[PDB]
Amino acid sequence: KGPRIIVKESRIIDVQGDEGIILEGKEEDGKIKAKIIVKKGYKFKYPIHMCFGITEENISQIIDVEIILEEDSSISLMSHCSFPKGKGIKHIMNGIIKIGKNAKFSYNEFHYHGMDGDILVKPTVKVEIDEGGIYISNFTLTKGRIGTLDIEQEIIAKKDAIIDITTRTYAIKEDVVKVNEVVKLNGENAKCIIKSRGAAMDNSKISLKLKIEGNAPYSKGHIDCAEIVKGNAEVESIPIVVVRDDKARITHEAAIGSVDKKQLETLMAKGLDEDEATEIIVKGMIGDL
Amino acid sequence: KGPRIIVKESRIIDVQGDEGIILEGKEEDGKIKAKIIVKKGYKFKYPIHMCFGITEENISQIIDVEIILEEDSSISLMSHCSFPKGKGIKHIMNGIIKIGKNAKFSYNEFHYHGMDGDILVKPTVKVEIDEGGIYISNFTLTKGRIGTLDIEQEIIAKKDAIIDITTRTYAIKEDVVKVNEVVKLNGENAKCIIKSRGAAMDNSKISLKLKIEGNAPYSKGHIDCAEIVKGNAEVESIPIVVVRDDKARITHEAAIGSVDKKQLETLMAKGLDEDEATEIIVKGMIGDL
Amino acid sequence: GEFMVSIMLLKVEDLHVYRGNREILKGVNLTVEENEIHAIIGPNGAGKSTLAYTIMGISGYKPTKGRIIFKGVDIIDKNITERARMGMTLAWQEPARFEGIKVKNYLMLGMNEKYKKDKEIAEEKIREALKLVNLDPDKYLDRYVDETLSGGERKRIELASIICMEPDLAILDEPDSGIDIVSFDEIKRVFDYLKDKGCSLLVITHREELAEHADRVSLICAGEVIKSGDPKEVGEFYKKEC
Amino acid sequence: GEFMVSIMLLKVEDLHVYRGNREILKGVNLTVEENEIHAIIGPNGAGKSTLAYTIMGISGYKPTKGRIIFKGVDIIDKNITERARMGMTLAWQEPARFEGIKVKNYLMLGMNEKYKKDKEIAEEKIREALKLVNLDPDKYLDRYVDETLSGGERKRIELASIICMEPDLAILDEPDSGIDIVSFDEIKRVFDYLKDKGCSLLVITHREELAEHADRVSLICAGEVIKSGDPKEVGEFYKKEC
Repeated sequence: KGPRIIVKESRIIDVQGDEGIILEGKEEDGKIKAKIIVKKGYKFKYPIHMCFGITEENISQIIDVEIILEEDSSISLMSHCSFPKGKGIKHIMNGIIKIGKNAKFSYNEFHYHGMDGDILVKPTVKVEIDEGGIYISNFTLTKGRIGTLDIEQEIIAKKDAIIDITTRTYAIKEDVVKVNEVVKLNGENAKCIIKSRGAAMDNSKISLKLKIEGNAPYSKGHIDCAEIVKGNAEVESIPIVVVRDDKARITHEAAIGSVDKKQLETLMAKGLDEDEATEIIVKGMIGDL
Repeated sequence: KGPRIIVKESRIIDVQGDEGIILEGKEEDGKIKAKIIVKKGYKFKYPIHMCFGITEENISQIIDVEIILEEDSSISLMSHCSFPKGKGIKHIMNGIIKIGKNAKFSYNEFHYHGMDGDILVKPTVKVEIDEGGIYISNFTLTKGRIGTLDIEQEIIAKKDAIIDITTRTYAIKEDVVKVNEVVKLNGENAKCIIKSRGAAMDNSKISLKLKIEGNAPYSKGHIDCAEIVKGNAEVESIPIVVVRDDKARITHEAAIGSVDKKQLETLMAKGLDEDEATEIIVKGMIGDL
Repeated sequence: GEFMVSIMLLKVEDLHVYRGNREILKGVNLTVEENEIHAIIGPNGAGKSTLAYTIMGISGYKPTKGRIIFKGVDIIDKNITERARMGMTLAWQEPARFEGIKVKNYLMLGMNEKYKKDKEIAEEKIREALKLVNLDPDKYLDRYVDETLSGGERKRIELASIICMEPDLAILDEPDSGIDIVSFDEIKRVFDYLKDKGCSLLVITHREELAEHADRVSLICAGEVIKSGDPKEVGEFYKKEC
Repeated sequence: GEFMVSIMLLKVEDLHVYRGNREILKGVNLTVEENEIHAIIGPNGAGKSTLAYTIMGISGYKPTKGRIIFKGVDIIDKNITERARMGMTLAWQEPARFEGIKVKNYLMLGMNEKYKKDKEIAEEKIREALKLVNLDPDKYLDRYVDETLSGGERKRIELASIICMEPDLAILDEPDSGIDIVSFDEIKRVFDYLKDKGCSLLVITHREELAEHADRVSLICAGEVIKSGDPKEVGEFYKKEC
């Protein structure tokens, strides 16, 4: 009923792949070894699923996956994580993504957690993009307590590639959010956008290190970071820009701290109080509205 | 004829200070020990001078200066560096600046160099600002070969302080520009702006690390960085923002790489060719135009 | 004094507002009456925006001398929320962009209790407000009021918000700027609709052609109300004496 | 065809300009004659800006079908600089800010050869241009054309640049927007001054009121010129048929 990879606890429940989309999977050394292969020319309009459920205490869900997209192929992967018990959970994903000439990969991961913060979500994604390839990535963790989020991504792009990486987070209690993304525009005319949106409350700790290297002529990039601070939350925003070509151009923009005064005052001129207005802004920021 | 500190080679030539502005100076262990004291209430409208000339080969002009401004005082320091020979030169300034309650200090350093790049300009400035204090700093190196610029600044600000730090550079040949500035807004309503403007040509290497910590309620900050890349120049822009209060807000904007397309095309619509238009933008960027 | 105050919605008495070391408003005497489109004209730097922000209670626009009376109450200790809950609202010249707030939800914020009261009526008012500002309701209802919109789309959505709100006093800072206005008949269609509902509009503008469509016009020059009365009368004076 | 081309400054023949997958201009037939103020009206998304950028040769505005003839020459292989050196210029709607370029030096860029050469005559032309756009020359000559200026100051300086340049063709994208215009008499004063000098203006606008002061008006709707000719007639058609 759809090319999906189901993982309940640290075991593979199902491994089904359709025509033109090879889905392999096995369990070795306590880790799950998956391999997704999108065949040359296959452009799938329906999204592939990857469900991860954890209800047992002290589970180490380690998954090593390799996603290969051949020339002119297309696929969208929708990862769903449901960790409601959250006592000793550890979801670790180590991925190697290889996007072929004029191929298109889109990844969307959504998390639904309970109110226990003993969860460690640790994705490491290495992405290699060939001439004309496209990579779209989205990580959303706005439901329940995050626990400790540790994202690491490194993308190497060739001629005419397009990269769009986004992160939406809602950190509460003693949540820790760590984001480290590097995009290297190593081919002519390769374009990138790294976007970060989020709200940090109570005693949360946010670190956002987002980087773009404009190493080739006509490579363009933009880093956009916005993070609301409420309570005793602490935020660190480190957006690095490296330029090694006189025909490359990268820009960045960030706003960190309290909500924009004009936004707040515009909503208060509608009759909303400061707390209702802030709540509207924060909900819109985290993708609730 | 003016409170000035003249240093030709590694020796003090003159040390003269007026009423309410104590200028002390001596030579110890190969370094110059200066001490400037602005008396409580003295608001000088005329700028203090500090000339540094180097014409000899292998000169190590090391100056340790302490600038103290007492409550409600005001002063502007105009440091001038003339290094035309530039073989084996080393200008090192280590400064401790203490700005009292409602005091105002302004520093402007201009450099005029020759075409050989064996110069090391290394300013380290520790600044402590009391309630209501003001610090304005400007380093300009756009004449001749920079050589190696290594700026380090750390500013600690209390209630209602205002900080404005700027850097204008023009790097050519194998020039190295290193800028590391940290501003900690540790008092309520402390405000800061860190601005960097410059053009890098030939085989120059630029590293700009600019940081603002919004640690107190109502502290506001902005980092503005703009750097033109021409030839085989390489630029790294690392603008860090830390926020540790829910009533603090810091923003940052940066543009690195080739000249803005709209700016270039606007000048070309005036009849200027791409090279004349780029030259105009670069000259305006470095403060020549 | 106390003459004709019973038919006055807003009364600004000898208002002095300082922005830093400069005094922007140097004794503003202005009144807004019930059912009136009262326009304010003046050059750049006259204090038009400062006055609009001081009435609304925007932070950093605190009077040093004078008083602002709205609905008989001196609103000196009232915040933006409290002034808005009395029927006063402000439409900024560049309406703020918001991350993740849809048009359909944005237009419900501050909406009049006559329409908010019932779901079917609130959904109908949102369609007539968007249709009044020449926007296709089905093309915009699920769009975000973020940077993605054009300046004209976002400012038309802001005029639609004023319609849904139907305030007793609507302060409009430069309502015809940034909307890609076809003609003054487009803005007059909205102005008359609000006027027929019982709203008073305090239209802030620098464009004399726009103020001619108002009932009364007050010329503010260097923080003071120089001439006030007929639109063509004070309007022509403004073009000549500037 | 070749009829009346000898009195034509600009001739756009069946122009098709694509911006991505969308065709913005779908066969534009437009002409600008000598000593004429020809206005272009149209709604948002009609292709007004695209057309102005395609004539000037802005990168990313390349025609797929059609030709642009200026001064009898097909400028298909000419760049922005080469088109500007033939006497064609563009004033953007939001004039670009520049780090460290003073107003006095900015207004010398592209200055007409009849002023540019003599220094005391070129410096007098700057004063006349800044005084025409209601800016005090001594208050602005040493100011930078950077972010520090207001949008109104920067756009008035851009209007003064068009005056110093005195082009054969001046393409003006929304000249009355963002300048804090007191009345159309302010912009007409500038338009008539350029017209008397021998300039042709290709005024791009969405405001029908601004187009009525032009000699000829062309209505662009969805990348095509629907009606053209009399300003009041085509203008009334635009307000009605939209």
